[PDB]
Amino acid sequence: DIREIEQERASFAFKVVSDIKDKYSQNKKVQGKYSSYAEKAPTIILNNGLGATLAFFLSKLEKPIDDVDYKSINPESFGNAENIAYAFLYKHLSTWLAEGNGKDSAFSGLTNGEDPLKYIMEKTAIDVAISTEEALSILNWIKKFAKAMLEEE
Amino acid sequence: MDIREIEQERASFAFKVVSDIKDKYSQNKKVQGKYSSYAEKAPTIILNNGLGATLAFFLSKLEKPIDDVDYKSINPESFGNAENIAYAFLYKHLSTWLAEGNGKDSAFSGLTNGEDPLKYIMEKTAIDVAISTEEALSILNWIKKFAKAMLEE
Amino acid sequence: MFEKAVVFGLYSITPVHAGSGAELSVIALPIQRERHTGFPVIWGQSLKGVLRSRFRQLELDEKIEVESQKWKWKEKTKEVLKEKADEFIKKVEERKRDPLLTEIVFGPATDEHAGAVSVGDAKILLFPVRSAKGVFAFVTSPIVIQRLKEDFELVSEIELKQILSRFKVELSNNETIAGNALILNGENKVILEDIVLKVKSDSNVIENLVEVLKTLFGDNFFGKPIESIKERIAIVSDDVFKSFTRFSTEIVARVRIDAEKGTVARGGLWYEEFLPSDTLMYSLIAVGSPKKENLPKEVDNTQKIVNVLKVTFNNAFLQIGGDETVGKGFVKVRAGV
Amino acid sequence: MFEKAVVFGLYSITPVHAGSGAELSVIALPIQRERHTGFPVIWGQSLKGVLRSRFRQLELDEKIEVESQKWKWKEKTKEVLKEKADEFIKKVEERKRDPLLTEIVFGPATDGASEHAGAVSVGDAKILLFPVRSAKGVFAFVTSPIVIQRLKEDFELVSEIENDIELKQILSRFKVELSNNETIAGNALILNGENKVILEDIVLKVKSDSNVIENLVEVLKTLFGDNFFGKPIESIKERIAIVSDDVFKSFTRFSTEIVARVRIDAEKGTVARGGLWYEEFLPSDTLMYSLIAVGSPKKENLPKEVDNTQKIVNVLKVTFNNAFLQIGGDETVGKGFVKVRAGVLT
Amino acid sequence: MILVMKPYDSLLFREPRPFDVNNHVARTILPLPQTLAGAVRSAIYVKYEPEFEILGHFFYRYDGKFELLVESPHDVTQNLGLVKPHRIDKLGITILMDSEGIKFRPFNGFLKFSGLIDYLQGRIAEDSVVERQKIFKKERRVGIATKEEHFYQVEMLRFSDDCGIAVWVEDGVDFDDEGILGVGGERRFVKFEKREEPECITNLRSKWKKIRDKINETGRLKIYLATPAILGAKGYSSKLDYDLLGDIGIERVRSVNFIGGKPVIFSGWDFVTRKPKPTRYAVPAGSVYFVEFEGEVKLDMPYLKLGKLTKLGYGLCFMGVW
Repeated sequence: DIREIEQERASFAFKVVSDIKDKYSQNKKVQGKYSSYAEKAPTIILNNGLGATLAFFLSKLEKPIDDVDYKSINPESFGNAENIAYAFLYKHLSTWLAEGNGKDSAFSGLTNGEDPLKYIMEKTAIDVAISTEEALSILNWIKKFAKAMLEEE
Repeated sequence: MDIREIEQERASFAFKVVSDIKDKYSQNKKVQGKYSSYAEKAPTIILNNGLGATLAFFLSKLEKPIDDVDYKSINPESFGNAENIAYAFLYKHLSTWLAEGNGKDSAFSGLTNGEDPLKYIMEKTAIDVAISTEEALSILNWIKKFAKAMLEE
Repeated sequence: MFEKAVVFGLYSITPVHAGSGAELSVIALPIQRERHTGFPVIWGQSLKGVLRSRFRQLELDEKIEVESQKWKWKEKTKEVLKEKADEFIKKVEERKRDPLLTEIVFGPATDEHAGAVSVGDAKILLFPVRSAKGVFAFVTSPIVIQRLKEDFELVSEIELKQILSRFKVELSNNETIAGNALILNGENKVILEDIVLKVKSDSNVIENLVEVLKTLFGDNFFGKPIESIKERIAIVSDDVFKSFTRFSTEIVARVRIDAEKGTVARGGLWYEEFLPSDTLMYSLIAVGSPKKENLPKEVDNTQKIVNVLKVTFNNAFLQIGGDETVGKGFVKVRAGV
Repeated sequence: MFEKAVVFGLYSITPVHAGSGAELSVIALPIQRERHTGFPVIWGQSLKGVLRSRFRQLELDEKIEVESQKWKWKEKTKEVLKEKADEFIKKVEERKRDPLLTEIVFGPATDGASEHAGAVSVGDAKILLFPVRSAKGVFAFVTSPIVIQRLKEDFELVSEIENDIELKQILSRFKVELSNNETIAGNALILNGENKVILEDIVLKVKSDSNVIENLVEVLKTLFGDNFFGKPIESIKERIAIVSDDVFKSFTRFSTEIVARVRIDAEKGTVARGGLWYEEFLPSDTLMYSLIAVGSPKKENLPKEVDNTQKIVNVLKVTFNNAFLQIGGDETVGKGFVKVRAGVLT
Repeated sequence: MILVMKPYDSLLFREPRPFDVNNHVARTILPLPQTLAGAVRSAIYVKYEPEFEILGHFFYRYDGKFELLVESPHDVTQNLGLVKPHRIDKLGITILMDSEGIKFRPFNGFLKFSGLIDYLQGRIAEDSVVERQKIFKKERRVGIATKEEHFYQVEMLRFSDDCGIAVWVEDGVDFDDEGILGVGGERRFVKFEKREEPECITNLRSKWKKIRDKINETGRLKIYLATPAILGAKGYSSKLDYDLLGDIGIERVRSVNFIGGKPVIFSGWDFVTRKPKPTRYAVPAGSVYFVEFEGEVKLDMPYLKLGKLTKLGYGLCFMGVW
């Protein structure tokens, strides 16, 4: 049977927001900062592009570019709450744009072979526009779920 | 299990919920008018975006953290502003109709079999989501008719 | 009378609005419906009126080839009547009468004897309802199988006779027996236009129904593969089936516009109801030996007078109802060979 | 009773709203759909009403070319009616009766209903190609085997009417099956290095077969020539997708346009109380085909140029090929315009 | 031998009012015995006053059990109470009595043969009666067909899916079992079948002696008209000729009381002379004759034929006690 991509979007957004809520329930500041960053991220993507947003997420993480593999990021290994929220947001966005909701899921991921930052690095503008639409949609879902079930500030 | 009995159940349920809202919030006409407008606007949102999208959009207007997506745990009287109360009541009515129909005693006992409709959208196939979309549109049509009949703005 | 009979089949290519009804509940002109059951029906009186007219117009063009030999009605009446047969030719061409061979088959005109055949009512056999999976479904009722069970015994009866008695199924108001193309994957249930149905496990009832259809309407099914049909039968309860036929038909609002103002005219608004397309009807055709009035040598007995009717009408395309000019009525016919 | 059949391609250039007032629903004003399938449809009574209205206007304005010659209904009325012709034209001048060719083809006015019937039987416009948005490319033209089977079954009607043989041989090789997670689409929509296409919000694996789209494309050339309503047909072959029947049904149900119209109080400058209603529109660039069946003109005393059906057919083909109509009514807001391209089969 | 005749479609039996071009509305009446007799005559002629006798015709319903339905007697009130005529010597008159008031409305419907075996005694159960709607309905087809005025209305008999018409034929005169023949007005047909004589008949046939001796000992006899009879001697009269009961052995009659509806007016087409048959008046079926006979009845059968045209099916009468 077929599954609509919106269902995968909702499932991924709920999974990530519930995961951050459960892992850092005591950390009110982390939840508030993550909610603010999720609500502010789509505007940054629209104004400066998806690649600039992805790199700016890593700029606050203090990690360098060109070594950006999202699988090799431990988002809990950052002391600051802002760093934790930025790492969570970047990991969620990159995971969605690289693998979707899993291989078996309806959405297997757009890039599917490497990190979306590298995808934006060395691919044509039509593909980055498709990735920008996908990122905006998943960001809208994540923002909705965070504003609903995560504590604000 | 014909069409007309389903229509009877829809009419009874919609009248029950609209009368409950009219009686409980008789004094404040602001919440009544907001609920009426939100009901008359809801089905078109479902048509343009989808049942999952509008369900998440309703859940994002609660001005209070939610532990987990569940219509039973909601309590619209807690919120202060009329907007949040109206959104919470509309979401509660939609989800309870889609999950229980008009009760287990009635002929129509809902589609999701007790699950939260947001969860049903989350993990079910596209066909089931489409069927739930049609059911939500029909019940929202009945709710809009009764709200326009009784609620005053 | 009526020594033998033949089975006809109908399939609405376009929605059909034939006749009216004395009920007139909501729609201004409903369709012809049976009284006791409420099923849609095509009365044998109106069905004969289009069967005979189509047969008549063939005579004026001489396309009624009998035993692989073309029919020439102008000489045939002179050959078998003589004397006033020349005047008979003039009367037929004067539109005051009808061709000779048709009147042996379909009875005399308004201006003797009786027709060798009788046109039975066209009882419904398959009804189309919108589904979730398997976009549309052919729904039946157990008593509809029962009606088909008795009528089909007049012509076929012997293998089909034994399998005919096997048609006996009891269904609750929510259970159903459906093809694979309609059952929702995983959740063993069927949705048919806002109604949720639970599939009842069986392996004979649907196969038996499609078995008699192939043996009575050929391997092909009205221009569609037979196997593509077997996956879309959804037998429901009588109350469910009865309710569907009352409410799942197309009610079409209609209005007349005046060019003087561009708006609609006051009081020129009404609603008419149409039978849905893809509706497999079937009507029993009763045939008897025609009255002996010096008939031609090719129409003596009943077996010869039924072959002409079956051959000239198989895979035909005639219009029923009173909406021909707006593309309503065309039905494909499959005589039962 | 019908000798010739002419198809009628319809290509919407503006959103089309065929109103269906026989709907017990207050959410919006829906377009009529085939109840048993949900596909959008235009009823023949609506289609014939705009055909007859347009044809009557041309005859009144003397624009119809018959046998490559101009048609004068006034002069032809004297040739046809002689006596009482002056009385008859008074009714037409009073808008009580329609001109001769209009009455011959479509039928007489309401007053003269019992005099005779028309010569044509306007069929029902059914879906053939639906435009849905796609991730790669602006959009895609979508169909399904059910629509293809319907189109092939329609040629059997024309083949039987004209007693032709090659007509049923056109699609005799069309045996296309599609799983729910499969599709057949052109190269203008396939995502790079993935063999996937994303229509609306559905990911569909692309099947490896090119004959299905190729034979389908040339079928439209038979009915519509090479000029695909103003554009080369090869330019749009790359954006044609074949989806499963269920997936196509979802596109027809939900991807249709929904517009939230409103009215505003002039004095207050805001939306008037209770003045808010939403409508549903068929998307533009939607391809629908009708099937007009025409028989011999029932009314006698007719000129030689309209003698038989073949003479009648050439009148419809000339006056309607590459012509723009207004089906359904939202004319004042520029909705309903559709390109029309007729043409007989082989 | 019973003759089951299941109608494939609705049936219309022409009422005496003409219907060609002017009286476009054509109503229907219950099947007269002459029509079914002619149909059976055609059937036997194809297989191989007619020489063979048709006892009569009754409706039937086949729902698991096969039961023949007899027309509702005029002796039964709408409250399922019997009516008995008792005479008033003080006033010198006899009135019909239902023990619940001097006025009553006859119960329209039917009565199964189990009802018959109990109704003849003088009591009726609840399950022994069936309403009219459970058997047939008056389906009226409209607008069937220079033909602007030819649209004519027709009312037919829409039998239920489990209900048909059974014709009772005496033992012997065997013919084709399964087949189809035309019956009625506008050309229609039925799927008739030949079935062994039902167990209900033998149930009533075996128990004939008990009711017969009860009638003999009580000096009271009631006669129930299953099918209409033409009881006139020279013309057509509803008065029961005393000689008619003399055939069964009635030495003398004291008083005869009869209750029945309006007479049925009918005719036929004489195929021999191509002219309509003489018009006849018959006492409607379901009427009952209450007599005070002197003597005894020696009839070996629980039924007898009264009047003329008894071979067609007219005059099927049952002897009962009151």
